Amino acid sequence: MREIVHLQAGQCGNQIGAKFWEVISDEHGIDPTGTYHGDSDLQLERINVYYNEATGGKYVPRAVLVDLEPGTMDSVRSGPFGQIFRPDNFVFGQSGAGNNWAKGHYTEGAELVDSVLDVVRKEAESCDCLQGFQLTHSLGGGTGSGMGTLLISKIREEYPDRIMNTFSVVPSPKVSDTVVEPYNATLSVHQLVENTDETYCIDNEALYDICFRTLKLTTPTYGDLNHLVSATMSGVTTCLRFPGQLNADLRKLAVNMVPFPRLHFFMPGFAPLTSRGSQQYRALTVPELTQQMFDAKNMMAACDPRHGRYLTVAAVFRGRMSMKEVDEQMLNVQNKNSSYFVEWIPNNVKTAVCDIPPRGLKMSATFIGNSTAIQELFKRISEQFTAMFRRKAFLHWYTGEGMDEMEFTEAESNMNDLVSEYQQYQD
Amino acid sequence: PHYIPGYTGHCPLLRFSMGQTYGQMTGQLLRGSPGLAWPPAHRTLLPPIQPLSSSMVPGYTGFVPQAQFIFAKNCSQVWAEALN
Amino acid sequence: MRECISVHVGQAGVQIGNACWELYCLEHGIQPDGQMPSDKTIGGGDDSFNTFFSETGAGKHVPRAVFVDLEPTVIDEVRTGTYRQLFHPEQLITGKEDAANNYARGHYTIGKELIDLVLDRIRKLADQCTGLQGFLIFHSFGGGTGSGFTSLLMERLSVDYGKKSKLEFSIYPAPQVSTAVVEPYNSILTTHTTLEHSDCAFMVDNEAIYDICRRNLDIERPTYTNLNRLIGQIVSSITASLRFDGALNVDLTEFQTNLVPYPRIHFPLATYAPVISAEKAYHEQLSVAEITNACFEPANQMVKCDPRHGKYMACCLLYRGDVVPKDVNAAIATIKTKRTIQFVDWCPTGFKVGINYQPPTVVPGGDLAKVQRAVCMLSNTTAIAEAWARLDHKFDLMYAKRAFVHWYVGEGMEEGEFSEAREDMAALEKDYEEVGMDS
Amino acid sequence: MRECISVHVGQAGVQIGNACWELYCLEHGIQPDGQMPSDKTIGGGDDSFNTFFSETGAGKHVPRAVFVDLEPTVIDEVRTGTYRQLFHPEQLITGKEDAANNYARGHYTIGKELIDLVLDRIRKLADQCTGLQGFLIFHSFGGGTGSGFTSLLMERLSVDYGKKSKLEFSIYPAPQVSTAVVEPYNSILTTHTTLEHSDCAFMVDNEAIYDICRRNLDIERPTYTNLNRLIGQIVSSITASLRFDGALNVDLTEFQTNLVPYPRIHFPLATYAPVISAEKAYHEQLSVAEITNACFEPANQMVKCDPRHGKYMACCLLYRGDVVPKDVNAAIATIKTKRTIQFVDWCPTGFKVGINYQPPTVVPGGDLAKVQRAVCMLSNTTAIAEAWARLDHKFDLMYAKRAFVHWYVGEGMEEGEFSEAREDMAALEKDYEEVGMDSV
Amino acid sequence: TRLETRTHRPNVELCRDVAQYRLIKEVDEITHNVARLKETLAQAHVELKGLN
Amino acid sequence: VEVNEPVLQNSGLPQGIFIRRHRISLPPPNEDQFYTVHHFNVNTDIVFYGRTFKVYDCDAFTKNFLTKIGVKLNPPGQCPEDPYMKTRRE
Ligand SMILES: Nc1nc2c(ncn2[C@@H]2O[C@H](COP(=O)(O)OP(=O)(O)OP(=O)(O)O)[C@@H](O)[C@H]2O)c(=O)[nH]1
Ligand SMILES: Nc1nc2c(ncn2[C@@H]2O[C@H](COP(=O)(O)OP(=O)(O)OP(=O)(O)O)[C@@H](O)[C@H]2O)c(=O)[nH]1
Ligand SMILES: Nc1nc2c(ncn2[C@@H]2O[C@H](COP(=O)(O)OP(=O)(O)O)[C@@H](O)[C@H]2O)c(=O)[nH]1
Ligand SMILES: [Mg+2]
Ligand SMILES: [Mg+2]
Repeated sequence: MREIVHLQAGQCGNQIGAKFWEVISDEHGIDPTGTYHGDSDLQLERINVYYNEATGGKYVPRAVLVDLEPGTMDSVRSGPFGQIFRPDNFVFGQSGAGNNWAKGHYTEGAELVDSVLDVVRKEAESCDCLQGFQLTHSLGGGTGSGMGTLLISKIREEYPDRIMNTFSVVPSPKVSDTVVEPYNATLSVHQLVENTDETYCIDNEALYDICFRTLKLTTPTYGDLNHLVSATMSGVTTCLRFPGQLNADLRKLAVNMVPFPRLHFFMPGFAPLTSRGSQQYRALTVPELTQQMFDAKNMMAACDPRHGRYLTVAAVFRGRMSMKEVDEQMLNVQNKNSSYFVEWIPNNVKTAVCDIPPRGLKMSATFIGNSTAIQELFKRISEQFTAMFRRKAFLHWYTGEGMDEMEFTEAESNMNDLVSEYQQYQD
Repeated sequence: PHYIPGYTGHCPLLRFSMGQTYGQMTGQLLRGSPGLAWPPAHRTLLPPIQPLSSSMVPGYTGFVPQAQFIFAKNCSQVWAEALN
Repeated sequence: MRECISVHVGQAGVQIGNACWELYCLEHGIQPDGQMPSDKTIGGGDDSFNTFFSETGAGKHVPRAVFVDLEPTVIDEVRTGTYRQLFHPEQLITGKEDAANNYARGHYTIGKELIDLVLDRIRKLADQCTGLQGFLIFHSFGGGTGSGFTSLLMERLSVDYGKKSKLEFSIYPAPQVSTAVVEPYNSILTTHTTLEHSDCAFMVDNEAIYDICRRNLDIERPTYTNLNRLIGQIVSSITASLRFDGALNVDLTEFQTNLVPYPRIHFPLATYAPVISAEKAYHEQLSVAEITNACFEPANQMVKCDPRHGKYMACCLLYRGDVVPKDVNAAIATIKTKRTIQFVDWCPTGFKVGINYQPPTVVPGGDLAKVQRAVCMLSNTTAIAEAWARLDHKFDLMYAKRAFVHWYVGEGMEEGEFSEAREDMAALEKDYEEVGMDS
Repeated sequence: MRECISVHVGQAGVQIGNACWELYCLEHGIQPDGQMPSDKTIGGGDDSFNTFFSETGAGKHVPRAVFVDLEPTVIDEVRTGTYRQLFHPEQLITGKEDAANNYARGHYTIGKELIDLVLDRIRKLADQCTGLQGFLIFHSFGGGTGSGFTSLLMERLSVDYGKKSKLEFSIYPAPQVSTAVVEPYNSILTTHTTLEHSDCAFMVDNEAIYDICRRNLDIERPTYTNLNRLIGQIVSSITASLRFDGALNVDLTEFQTNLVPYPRIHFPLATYAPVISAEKAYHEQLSVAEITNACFEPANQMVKCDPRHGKYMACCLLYRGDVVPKDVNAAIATIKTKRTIQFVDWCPTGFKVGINYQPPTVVPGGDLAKVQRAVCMLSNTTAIAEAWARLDHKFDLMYAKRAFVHWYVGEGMEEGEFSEAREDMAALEKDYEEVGMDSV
Repeated sequence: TRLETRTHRPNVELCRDVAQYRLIKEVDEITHNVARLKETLAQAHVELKGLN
Repeated sequence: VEVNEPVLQNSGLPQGIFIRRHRISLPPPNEDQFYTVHHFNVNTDIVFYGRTFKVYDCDAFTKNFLTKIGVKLNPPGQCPEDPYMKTRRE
């Protein structure tokens, strides 16, 4: 009864978002036509946290699927689990965002955000007592970034006591899949430093780094990368759907991690990621997952955690394990590695243990680090972008759509302000 | 086989039926539900029931097979589950 | 006559409370569904159940309990457990959303959507009883469900219920091994409002139980089931002079006159002497003078403060089983001759002894043995000064740069309440120094 | 009452304790799972066992002994053999990493990690005494916890336990035949410590038992467990007056009054007299005259020293069996008439006798026979000084070049404590010189 | 089965005799004849291969 | 006798040569002697080093050679499809 409705924004958000319903419905015995064919009652006893219910023994997800072009939504119904979404919630338009943040924020998505805020609030008034919202998008384009930023400011000003999530595969230096990629990103953190409860930042550069080095996956398509993300969107909503010897909901990890009200960019990584060759030679135990949460190789975001200082660490486990051995191994790390951990916070790890594991795995774990290594993902975009605003490299495709030159120096100052609040608390 | 009236959670097809107590209607759903496939391996409504291994001393320091994945038990109990 | 209610608050309070009540149905003849079977020769007197049970008609016994929390996911497996039919359904009162490790979201925001309803159930339990010996409170000093809603409950019980005995049970947050990051933030706003409404107040930290479960019991890798099985045996010993007749018995209202020197010092320490394993304690005997030594051992204490560098103010033992008053007074003569144990100068009497005939009841599925005799202790020592003064630093590392304060401040409290509750914790730091200085 | 707690230290200390706790269990009626049989009675009843054993409520006898080692794989056969149900688990104290034939790796570095545990378990064995006679120590002068932690054991037992009797039996390094090269740095530096802490101290050489076997019990090729079964026949016979009633008793305290003239000389010798085999046992009549004659004899002595190079200071005969107090005295008066068996001038009495009824127990699998009577001796001769000088040479051979000295100096240890200990072994050779010179 | 249940005889009666030795002889005789049949069959197969 | 594995694409296993070229001895009943031509046939299981491989087909040259030697081959069996690779392909 702490239900959360889901939003999927853009081509990046829909492919990430449609995988999350392919894995959660597999966690709850639900066939591709939506009905129940499960095996336990623990599947069905909190299925009403991401679902409505319809007559006849069928459940529909509480997801609204948003776009500006109608091409991507044909691809989601043509997917294997596309039948389960209610057709009233597919909300989209006629023309495209142009890979412009500005043309998807000011011009085009404004005629469509009235329509989204009618099918969003139909979900939010049918709830028992609503808990949160979700959003999946990328910080490098028009539909993911631009209108997906506008929708957040309208959810927040009407529901400012709920909890809010955001997912982001933020742009990278070494890979580059848009030439206006820093103009989209640097402007769009303006409403993620001020106007969100949470935001996870993931990097497509280090998605490839896990897939070649840890999993030995020879050619990873975008199917396997989105599988690697969807086991961490699952991992935060585990104590909300399943029992535990210790519990950690959404609100608990909101309070404990975030120290100061504008430092909420996190660094996820699933623990028992392992390859098919070394699955048979490897032992799962609670020390052994802690060895693999914490190393700089399995971080999904492409920053090196041993270049800054950890502030707080979460670890949302999954399985029947001993509560000494969970708490033994966090005393282990802070006293072994003690330079990398912050000095004025004495117990730096929040822990939690669930009961029902991911399917097939006897044990699993997750990790949500908050480090001062995140400034090299903000400062590195800053010189990536300020090379271009010196000569006004692309501005006539944004300035001509309704905005002026002061709104980048307003949002470069704020981008530098976030970097300045890490070298404060890091040293 | 019913849930007691203060129970919070999901039961199938409560929201359409009417005019009955929670325990009576929950008994009616768990008895008759032909449309939905009720699962066989269900772990909630428990039945009420009342509330070598000795060839080595409790201080033995050596390797015992399969006995680092067992927990919450004594030395003799973990060795009993590892062997037998 | 002699009824007493027990409320369990928090997820830690409920999960301890499942362990205490599988102890108390097996203590007596009662089956899990509440029915007492006929003619099966149990060890009580006649009304040995009555201090923790009502009596409805056709051989059905209902507990004197109420389980409360703000989150519904942890009482719903009590509404479907083996013990689902044992409780009346209108006791297990659950909220809608959780405080999630705030006082200020439990004591100030969402506790008032529920405190009106438990204090109507507290009437209908205490309206039935003849005369209350005293409530029992079960909680933990971690979060805000088990520590913030607890604090408003005792502001409302100390006014409405006079001066009946209110024996809380706590879990002090273990200093080294811990779960939350804001554990010291919760546990110093607590001592300001539980210096005034708990007539007795116990402490057990989770880290010390982990050592005993490694050494004496030989459970390498314990979980939270084993730890709550031994808290129940300690509560079962403080209540065994209510229901079973004794050779020398002490009740609830006689600890308070005897443990507590001054009205601000009511934090005892609890030990259980033959916490020991069945495959190993076949070999050693358990004489009365042998298990009196294991109470005073530094390693066996249940809060990680060494009693060797603190001087005792009193002790309060409780012997069950096959014990005679000769062998008790012989052992107390031995302890007072050792130079390691220091008693305080103005306490020449020293001790306080209870003797019973009812042995401690073994629980199947548990981890201890079937011993003939056992001992609890309720020490009151000077050594508690170092368990405040090493959680009063972890508070002051974090509050000097105002980390995490911006969450509590928005939900109904100000910047002075963190300050008002910090000299109120270094005021009590001085009483344990000024009292134990010799004459 | 009359209780004595034995502490066994080192692999040689544990492997001796096993052989002499199979003797004690068979000496009384005790089965290898603690509990006596109920259908039969092997030993006739009393509370004989209550000076080695101890009883719980349900009738189970658990010994008051603690085995220690700094290496975890000699205790792990005690924990799995036939006598694993007999010992309570925390008496079998074990270490983590070895002592590596150093002292400074068992006296200063690694011995500090296991002196906390053994001094809380032995206060729980001396709590349940009423009157403790005195400890027993079993070790060897070769190793690193058998002779390095044993020194730190006794330096604290002389502090918290006052002056309860710390009797030690020991194995002295044989000098020709010795397994380790590192040995004289061990057996100098441990004699310097057990001078001021031990109350009695018996030496037995491993080489000197090898030819007691192969001549008397005609066993060519003896193993260490043929060799340990003779030591239990000594340890039991000096304590068989505590348990088993006798015509003339002697406790542990009446040895030290009657064998040790001066406070450094507490080094007896040993001899078990009818050390005979069962193919030669029932043809000989082992009369008391011919098992007291065969006990002064320089072949049969158990240390590699000869009594014909010094002079006796005191004896301590321990008869056991079918012995009469008269025929004891008729054979003491024969030994004194000799001009070769030399007794010291300032001891005209000479002897201390003890007569006990219970005959010595035959062990299944053992080598000796069930004999009808048997004799011990704890002679205190002047001729121990020759075994001080053979150790003094082999120490001083190495130390004038500093061989193997970097292994001890580098472990928390002063480099001049090898020369404290050689003047404690050069003063002690003159003391045996000056209690042998005659008064004129 | 004959040797297996002849070995359960009570004390003293358990004696070596002609029956015991003849039983020990005939079990080895049977194993030897079985091995000879195994050789003949295993070489008949290779001559069948030659005919194919 | 050599044993090889052809490299399949997205399988994470270390793939390639499995047993190096050497004469392989028999299972421990009659341990001393090595493999010869006669032990090899189709639709049978062959044990190398604790691993029992299953044979399901041959080559045309192998069919001609074995039929030349004189063994009549069994009917060819079939290889069950790998579930992980089937799931990943579909
Ligand atoms: N002894 C014992 N301690 C527990 C148990 N479960 C949790 N704890 C301790 O409880 C502390 C956390 O405080 P909680 O009482 O669980 O907080 P809460 O009352 O549940 O608050 P909410 O989670 O918001 O409902 C941690 O330090 C744990 O060590 C238990 O079953 N037994
Ligand atoms: N008499 C006798 N001597 C033994 C026996 N076993 C070993 N020794 C002697 O023991 C000496 C060596 O010391 P250790 O047996 O290793 O004693 P330790 O305490 O384990 O020494 P470390 O290995 O350094 O720990 C040598 O002199 C051996 O002759 C035995 O069973 N009987
Ligand atoms: N994780 C993931 N990222 C993608 C995928 N396709 C594209 N991207 C990333 O998304 C960025 C493109 O921006 P996008 O949000 O898709 O533009 P828009 O959706 O048209 O508004 C590129 O930088 C890609 O790195 C995908 O299938 N999965
Ligand atoms: Mg909780
Ligand atoms: Mg050794």
